[PDB]
Amino acid sequence: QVPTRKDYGSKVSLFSHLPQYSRQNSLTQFMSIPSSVIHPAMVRLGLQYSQGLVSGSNARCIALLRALQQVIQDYTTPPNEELSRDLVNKLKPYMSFLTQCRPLSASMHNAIKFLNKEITSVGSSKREEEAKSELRAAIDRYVQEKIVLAAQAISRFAYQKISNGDVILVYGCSSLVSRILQEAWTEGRRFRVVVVDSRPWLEGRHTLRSLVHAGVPASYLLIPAASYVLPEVSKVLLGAHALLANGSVMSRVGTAQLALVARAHNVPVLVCCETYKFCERVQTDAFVSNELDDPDDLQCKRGEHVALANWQNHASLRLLNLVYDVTPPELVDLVITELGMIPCSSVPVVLRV
Amino acid sequence: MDDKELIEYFKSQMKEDPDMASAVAAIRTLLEFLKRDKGETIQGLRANLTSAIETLCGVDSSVAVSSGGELFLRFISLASLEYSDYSKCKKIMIERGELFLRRISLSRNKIADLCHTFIKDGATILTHAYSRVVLRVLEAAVAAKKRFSVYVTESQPDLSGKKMAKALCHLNVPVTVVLDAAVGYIMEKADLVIVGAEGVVENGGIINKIGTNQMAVCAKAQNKPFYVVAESFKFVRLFPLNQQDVPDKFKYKEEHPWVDYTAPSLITLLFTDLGVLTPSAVSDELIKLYL
Amino acid sequence: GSELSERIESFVETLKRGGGPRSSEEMARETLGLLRQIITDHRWSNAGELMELIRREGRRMTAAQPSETTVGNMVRRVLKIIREEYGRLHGYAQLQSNIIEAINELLVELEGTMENIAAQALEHIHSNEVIMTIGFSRTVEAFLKEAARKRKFHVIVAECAPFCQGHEMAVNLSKAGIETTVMTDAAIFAVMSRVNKVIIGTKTILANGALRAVTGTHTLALAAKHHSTPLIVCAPMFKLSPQFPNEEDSFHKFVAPEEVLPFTEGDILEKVSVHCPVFDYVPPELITLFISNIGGNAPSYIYRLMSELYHPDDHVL
Amino acid sequence: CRFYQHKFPEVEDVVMVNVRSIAEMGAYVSLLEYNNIEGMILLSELSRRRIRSINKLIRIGRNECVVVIRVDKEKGYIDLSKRRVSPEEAIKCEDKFTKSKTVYSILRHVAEVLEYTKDEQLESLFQRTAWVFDDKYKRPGYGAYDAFKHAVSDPSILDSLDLNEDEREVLINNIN
Repeated sequence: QVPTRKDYGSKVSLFSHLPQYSRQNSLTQFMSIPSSVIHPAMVRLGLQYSQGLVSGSNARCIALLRALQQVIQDYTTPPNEELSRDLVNKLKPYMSFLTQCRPLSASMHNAIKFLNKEITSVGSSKREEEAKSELRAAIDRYVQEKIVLAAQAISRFAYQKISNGDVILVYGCSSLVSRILQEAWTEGRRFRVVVVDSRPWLEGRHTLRSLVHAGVPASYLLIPAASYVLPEVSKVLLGAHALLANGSVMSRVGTAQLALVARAHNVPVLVCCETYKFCERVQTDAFVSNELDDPDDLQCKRGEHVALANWQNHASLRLLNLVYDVTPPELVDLVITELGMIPCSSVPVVLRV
Repeated sequence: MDDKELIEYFKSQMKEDPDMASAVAAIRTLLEFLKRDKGETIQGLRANLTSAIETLCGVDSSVAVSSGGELFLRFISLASLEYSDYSKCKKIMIERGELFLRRISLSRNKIADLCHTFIKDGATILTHAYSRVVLRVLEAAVAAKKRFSVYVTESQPDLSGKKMAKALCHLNVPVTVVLDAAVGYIMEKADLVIVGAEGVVENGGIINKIGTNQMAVCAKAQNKPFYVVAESFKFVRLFPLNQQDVPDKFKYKEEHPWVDYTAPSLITLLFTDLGVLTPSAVSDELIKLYL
Repeated sequence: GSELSERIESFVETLKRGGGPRSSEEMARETLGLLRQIITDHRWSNAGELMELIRREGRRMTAAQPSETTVGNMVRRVLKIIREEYGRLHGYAQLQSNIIEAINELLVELEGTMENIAAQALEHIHSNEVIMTIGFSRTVEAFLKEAARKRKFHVIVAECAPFCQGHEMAVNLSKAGIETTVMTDAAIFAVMSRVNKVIIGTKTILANGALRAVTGTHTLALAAKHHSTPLIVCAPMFKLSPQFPNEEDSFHKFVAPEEVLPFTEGDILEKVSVHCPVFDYVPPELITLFISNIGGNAPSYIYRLMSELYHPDDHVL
Repeated sequence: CRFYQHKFPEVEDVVMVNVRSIAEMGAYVSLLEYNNIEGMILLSELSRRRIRSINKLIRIGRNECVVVIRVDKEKGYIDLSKRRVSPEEAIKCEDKFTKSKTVYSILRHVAEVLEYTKDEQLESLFQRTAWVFDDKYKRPGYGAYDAFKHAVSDPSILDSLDLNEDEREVLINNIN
């Protein structure tokens, strides 16, 4: 089937059960060149998941759905097989390939679960190509009316909670918040923005540029100085990777601590998320479900010396950097979604049904 | 027809009786307006109701009346119409309105016999304002023969808490009209807090007379319980995050507000005619009540 | 016919005093057996008549020992089921057998809630950890020696004082190689700084997550609100009740004062008004995460579940 | 322009409307059967179950059939529905909608060769030409379509009421 990627050196004692992956030793070194054992769309999409060319959540979900559509409408039926079975069996190894390449988010898992429900929902009364086009149009209509129309409704809602004068705090390359701002700024409301980024995957700069190029006065500053600007900040507008069952909004590694000092200075947090980033497992602390991207990139060029050149030759040393933290539902005060505005401790009683 | 007598009839009814709350008089005025509609449409009524609501939001600004109008206009169009001749619609809609106003009327009685089991006999009710629902809660808490001392803060913007104190000691309860500035003091000896409610925002904390929020946090200071009683039609879909976020048509009516917001992390339980709710449940039942 | 009444009286009596059925599973199970017996071996024209009858018998069964509501919530759920079947057959002929098959479904689910919780366990624990419980519930010991056969954590159980009940667990779990440490309840806080999470049982989950557990846990809920270590409440879904916390505080179970101050003490028992409650109330806000045979949940989902199972009208039972 | 020379739509008629908003008591959407009428398709019982409708702004734009359950054009009141229509009326309404689309497109592209001074010129030209043709075809709505479809045989079908040279020019240019 598919080989397995190596572990990159020492993990954290508490996080041994999680993978210490590496974004250099890509799997595609040892596959079939004119990919047949693997689809071309899957080898390509995984290969560009390992090269970071897809970062956000909506971005990963859309890239996944596009590559899966390219798999679908380039697939013929083996002898005497109903689509509902052979297709999902064809799908499983590709999803395992992706999960081997870059551990899937909640958006990828939501899309995969929906796509399994759809592949199995196709019938025997429908011919091959007609029902294949049906599933194709189903993927398309979902990826439209549950993410893009979603974000537009999120804008129509959030526009209410941005009055004239109040600055706003955000975090990193969460596409939804940039759209919220560049959509509620044209309609008149005026404000500022205080983007906040971290290391070494510095990713506030993306929303920074997308805010500069929209006429919105920004101001960028690393998160070990967030405690500074929180006096002024009147709303925090976090991008919410994945809601959870209890209400604990999992998001990027800063979101939690940011909401912490935010509630400390008593500024009302607002995480923005859509009604499909709701993988309904639960995760009490921040450790029972995370990842670990290539940690060997934390280092920084400092004059002539980089303090971690020989990362490994210091045995008892180990590095890490999570890629997901979690805000418990005490801190957060808004879940803006296409259902309206719901308090964070009431995520499940309205998103389970 | 027009406000020229609609508003006058509204004021006359709402001021015929103090136990008659405000927004229920608003509902009754909307109903009599329907009973004097003289028109042929439904759309024009989905607009004329909003017209009456916007001429009602001036004579009264309390969240009560906006909630009543919006929720009533919502629920009235719930039993699928499939219009016949703009008359079957009339009968079924006035029937829905009659049923809704009767639900409204018995809301207070239901919340009365649902609340009275919470004053642990020999305790200290600490109310905050003349509030018909808290009044007819304490009445059914002394009718079931418990005993309790009641501290009614005075609500400085208008010394009306004294009205609650008088009408309450009319029922032979040990009343003590504290200084509304002293809600940091008597909170050492308040076994529970029963504040009247004038509308609930989504997340659970409520809009209430100015001196509520402080009292609210004082509760959470000294780990006392904080109990509210929101009549059934006191739900609105705002969602403030700080006392300035609430609409300006609500607060005012030098610079000093009249109502303000108690965050939900302070309220321990809510008592509505929809039962007993931890605030998350009021978010849920507000979404699924407006529908 | 009279066999009905005799097993009713046997049940009521062994309820008032009888130690055992031990696991609340077993209490609910024999309750369900008695429910089946009542609901097949009696006379009723309409279904509402059976609603009224079983309401009477449940009222007696609960007002017998109101300190235990597993039987009460079982009665309320059975009343929900009769409401369901009457609604289905109204919008009368053989609905009896429909009742019985739904009850058999309920019972086969009940018989496996423990393994549901077991399978859900391992997604919350990982090695190099220390976990703290209190008292003794069969659910928690299943949980722990289930998660034990994959990895070896360090459990710290705090023996309750009114009964060294936790002691038993600390023996049982010591029979899975699980690093059990027994501490005296008083010393909870003394080690509360090195307990990564707590796993507490219950005997009720009131209608706002305000569980009511074995005594010596409100202190645990507060010492884990303090350190912000989380409360895994391992409460099988059938332990709920639509009752709310502030109700007349005949709420604990005031066991005989011989547990605390033995009778052989002496004269000082003239005016020493000893006390002994075995149920500590716990408030919602301290409760972090509920487990149940459905999955994981938040103390705000409990009202959804209560409006789900027990038809909100029969809370008065 | 106004695709029908009648004052208001017909009683128990069938029109196609573009769902725009999702209001409280009914979707306040717009159609064109009487120069962009504004109807309120009343939300039903299990249709009001949109309380959990993913992106309740759905139907932001889409065509859908609606029958005029009640009407009073004294000020522009129309109350539609969505459960009184069936695939027969649905197919017929699709037919009438396609016909109105083609007719309006042809007529607008034709009168576009004149750059009318004001909308009153559009109304007068439409009235005269299309209304005369449809009334001669002994059917309201089924007249201009049949006329523009028979103009594929001889563009002087109704040359007795000869409208103008630019009309026949553009018509035989980009219709037949």
